[PDB]
Amino acid sequence: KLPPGWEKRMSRSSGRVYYFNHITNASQWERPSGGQGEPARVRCSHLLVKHSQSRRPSSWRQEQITRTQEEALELINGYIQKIKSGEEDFESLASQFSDCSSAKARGDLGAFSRGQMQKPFEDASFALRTGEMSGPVFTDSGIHIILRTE
Repeated sequence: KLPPGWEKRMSRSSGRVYYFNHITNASQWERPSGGQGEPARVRCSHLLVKHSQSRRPSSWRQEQITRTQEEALELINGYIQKIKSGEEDFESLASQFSDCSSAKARGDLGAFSRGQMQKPFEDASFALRTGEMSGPVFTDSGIHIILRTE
C-alpha cells in the first residue's frame, strides 16, 4: 500500500495517527502516497551533528566535540522542528550548524551511488524520494538530517 519503508503508526503519548518511515526515520501527518525499485544515483544535502562518540569528534565548528549523543539528538530534533515549521531553511541551517565539511557547500554532498557513504546514511538517502527530508539518521560520524535534491 505505502512506499518503501513507510508504515501507519499512532503516538503513545497522544492517540493520534501518523506515518513513519523505518529506513529514513521520517515522521509526518500526511499519508506518503495517494517494480520501480530505487534510484541508481541520488544527490543529497545533509546536516551533521557530531557528538563525543563520533569517529572523529571534531569539526570546523569546534576542534573538540564534547556534547553527548542525547544532546546531539536534541539538536537534530530541534532543527527538524524549525525546518518543518518554516522558521528556518535546510540549506541555511546546514551552512551554519553542520559539523561536516560539506557545510561549505550549504550541505550539498553531490551525487553518489551505493557503496560510497556510510551504510545508514546510504540506506536513508536511497529511500527518500526527491524533495523529501529524513528524520535523525545515526552513523559512525554522528546524527544526520538528509534532504534528497535529485
